Amino acid sequence: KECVITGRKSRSGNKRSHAMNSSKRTWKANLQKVRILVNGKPKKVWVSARALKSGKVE
Amino acid sequence: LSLLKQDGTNAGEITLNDTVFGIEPNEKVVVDVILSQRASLRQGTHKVKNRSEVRGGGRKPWRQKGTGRARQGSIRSPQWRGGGVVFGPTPRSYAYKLPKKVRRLAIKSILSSKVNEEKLVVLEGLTFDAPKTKEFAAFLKNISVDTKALIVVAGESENVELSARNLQGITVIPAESISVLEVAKHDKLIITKAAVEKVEEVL
Amino acid sequence: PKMKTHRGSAKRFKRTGSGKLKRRHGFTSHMFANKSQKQKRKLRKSAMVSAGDFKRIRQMVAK
Amino acid sequence: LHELKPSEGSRKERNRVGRGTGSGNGKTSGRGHKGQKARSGGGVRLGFEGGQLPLFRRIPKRGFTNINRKEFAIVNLDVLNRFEDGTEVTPELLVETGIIRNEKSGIKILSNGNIEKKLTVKANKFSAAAKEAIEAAGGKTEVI
RNA sequence: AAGUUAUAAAUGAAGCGGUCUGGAAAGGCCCGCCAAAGACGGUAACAGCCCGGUAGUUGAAAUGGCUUUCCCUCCAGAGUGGAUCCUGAGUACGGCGGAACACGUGAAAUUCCGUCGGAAUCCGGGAGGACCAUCUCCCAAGGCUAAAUACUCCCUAGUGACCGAUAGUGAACCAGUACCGUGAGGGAAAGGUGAAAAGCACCCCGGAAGGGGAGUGAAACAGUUCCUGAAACCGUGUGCCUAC
RNA sequence: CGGAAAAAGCGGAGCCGUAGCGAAAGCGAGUCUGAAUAGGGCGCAUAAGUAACAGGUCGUAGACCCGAAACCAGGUGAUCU
RNA sequence: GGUUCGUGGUAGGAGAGCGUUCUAAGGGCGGUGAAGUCAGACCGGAAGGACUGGUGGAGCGCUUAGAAGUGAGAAUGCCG
Ligand SMILES: [K+]
Ligand SMILES: [K+]
Ligand SMILES: [K+]
Ligand SMILES: [K+]
Ligand SMILES: [K+]
Ligand SMILES: [Mg+2]
Ligand SMILES: [Mg+2]
Ligand SMILES: [Mg+2]
Ligand SMILES: [Mg+2]
Ligand SMILES: [Mg+2]
Ligand SMILES: [Mg+2]
Ligand SMILES: [Mg+2]
Ligand SMILES: [Mg+2]
Ligand SMILES: [Mg+2]
Ligand SMILES: [Mg+2]
Ligand SMILES: [Mg+2]
Ligand SMILES: [Mg+2]
Ligand SMILES: [Mg+2]
Ligand SMILES: [Mg+2]
Ligand SMILES: [Mg+2]
Ligand SMILES: [Mg+2]
Ligand SMILES: [Mg+2]
Ligand SMILES: [Mg+2]
Ligand SMILES: [Mg+2]
Ligand SMILES: [Mg+2]
Ligand SMILES: [Mg+2]
Ligand SMILES: [Mg+2]
Repeated sequence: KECVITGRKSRSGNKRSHAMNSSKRTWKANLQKVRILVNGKPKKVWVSARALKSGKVE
Repeated sequence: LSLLKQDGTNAGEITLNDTVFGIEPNEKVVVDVILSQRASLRQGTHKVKNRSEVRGGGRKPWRQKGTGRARQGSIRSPQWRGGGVVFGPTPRSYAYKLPKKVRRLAIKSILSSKVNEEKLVVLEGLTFDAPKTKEFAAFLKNISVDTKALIVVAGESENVELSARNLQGITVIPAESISVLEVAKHDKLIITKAAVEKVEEVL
Repeated sequence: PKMKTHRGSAKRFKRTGSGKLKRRHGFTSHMFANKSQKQKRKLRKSAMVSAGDFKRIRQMVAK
Repeated sequence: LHELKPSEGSRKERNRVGRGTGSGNGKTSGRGHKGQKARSGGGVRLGFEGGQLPLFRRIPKRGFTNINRKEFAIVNLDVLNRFEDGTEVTPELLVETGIIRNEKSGIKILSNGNIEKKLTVKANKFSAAAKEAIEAAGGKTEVI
């Protein structure tokens, strides 16, 4: 699971609280499964909203 | 002092500076530099395994309680037969160096000690047509050396190292290498005119 | 390796030329209505770390 | 080498603890009996007092370190007697003579002592008194 | 192609010197000798001159590597102008949430991740520890890049004020074995005849084992856990004492 | 760098000390406080350090030796139950 | 070398030494018998060191310095 264009995906960091208790979490990407042309043909692929807001054709 | 050819004939005399050869030696300084050098020589390649390096351990061999055996935590603890060593050796450099002035003084002093003990031999030159331990030994009788000795050379001296290196009590060096230890390790000091001039201008 | 200097001690001591250690007095934050002016004009000064305490802390602020 | 006898009091046999009662360093090995200090790794921090508040925590912090601080190499008058009168002293000269190695942020000449000799001196800052003494010997002063 | 090197090797000085001990001489004593060779090891005991060898000098058919030469391949670079044009966009930054920077949100610069927003683009843009101006230095959002650095399952030659068989690798011996465990996995113990098997022909007791002679050997109280053989331990015998 | 897993030579960058006082600016045999030239604190007067060795001790490292019950991480196990 | 005062000692401080393994140098014994081991009625103020003899059957002391895996009677110690 990763964007086919800019390979952004789940990275990991901490969840901090008041009292600065550190716990562990992941930041997932806003990946949407939509058609694009991978090549001269189409395909239904995970792509990111950032990469999608302008420049890529559904 | 006297100056004599490798034939053993008197060639004349050298004036040796009392800056180097004429001072009173400091035997304490000389000792300290000897030990510095002898201890910088040692290689320090010793090592032993502790309870963390010995292969095994991990299992506690029995319960802390209820067996009647003494409480134990590893089959490789020190008290155990095939077990670890507790501190033991670890690789070390022993090399230490005293100050340069102290070391210069040491060399000046050991040389002047050789002078006072009348164990210098200063000779006009020292050459061999070819490496020939026969000829070198014969020189070592044409000057009544007959003990352990250190030859010091800077001239042409094309074959003298080879013609000496088979002899056990004999050592040869190119006049920069002259050490406190390498001197004291020998009895007599056989220094050529050019070698002494070079040692002078160094010191 | 080399010894780490005690930083809470570095921030509040100071050396002299005799190698002794100077400090500030320590009832001097927030209740000066309950402290005579004779007391405060002295606490605003400095002080020398005592011998018994120096014997304990010298090796934390050797540098 | 068979006669080596180093200086007296330069060397001294290591105390070896825990090798008998006649050594006086035997069984307990200078640790006594049964406490935190008789243990391996035993002891406490250097400024620990039993949970009593340490000295440093019972007194206040003070100050700030300036970043544009200027500290200056401190020269006295006594050194300047080494030079024949009427000559010129400089930072470069004072370094060449090994009086100084570090021009920290500058040179400063202080009136500790006395001169006997007329001199022209130039440096970064002078003390008032040293300026006075240099002039009183007929010297002169420049500020670099 | 040439040279060099590595992977086989070759040649290589000088005492069977005499005598003493001795089971045996390499050792003692007296004579010599060689040495660019007195490193090491072995040989009936401590060998420069007995052996292998060492120093030195030579050499490699074949293969591999390295260094040079050639081939082969491929190669526009200075200047003056500067109409105009280009110079890394969903990034650079910002908000929110986290992290890395010695720097724990702290006044928090700088770098990075996720998500929202979202630039100028040469009279432009960034940094100089919030930030503003000025000054100075520099051109991001594209990529490559040896050397110096780190390590050693391995190969070659060697070193040790390192161990010397409860040490040293767990393992000096057919050891990751036997053995334990369903399994992952844990994990030992155990070296020494003698210079040479010359390893006891033959006889006697005995079913054999094991002995006693004989014999070998310097030695068998060195006889196939075989150099030495401590102490605990087990016994035989006896000088002195001991059953109010 | 040099060189024998050497010894010298080179290397003075830096370190310590020689001047301290002060939060600092800064002043300097004085300095800070303070209105002060006062007194007082710290210094100087009242000048020996430095490099290396060894001994003692302290700190960081397992730090003197042995010893928990427990915690965490990766795996093995339902041939018993 | 003398005079005076002293000379019980745990924790603990201070000092001087004995001994073991190794190294360097000097100088030595040792198959006409080394280390080791066994026995002894010797020596020194102590740790300890010699001598003699037996067994063993090839290496080891002494001296001055140096460096340490440095000296065990106990750890319900570990192995045999
Ligand atoms: K040999
Ligand atoms: K920040
Ligand atoms: K810049
Ligand atoms: K004052
Ligand atoms: K014996
Ligand atoms: Mg472990
Ligand atoms: Mg002692
Ligand atoms: Mg003591
Ligand atoms: Mg005591
Ligand atoms: Mg005891
Ligand atoms: Mg106790
Ligand atoms: Mg108590
Ligand atoms: Mg106590
Ligand atoms: Mg409390
Ligand atoms: Mg023999
Ligand atoms: Mg920025
Ligand atoms: Mg943020
Ligand atoms: Mg952090
Ligand atoms: Mg963001
Ligand atoms: Mg700024
Ligand atoms: Mg054995
Ligand atoms: Mg073993
Ligand atoms: Mg036997
Ligand atoms: Mg009776
Ligand atoms: Mg399973
Ligand atoms: Mg007493
Ligand atoms: Mg021990």
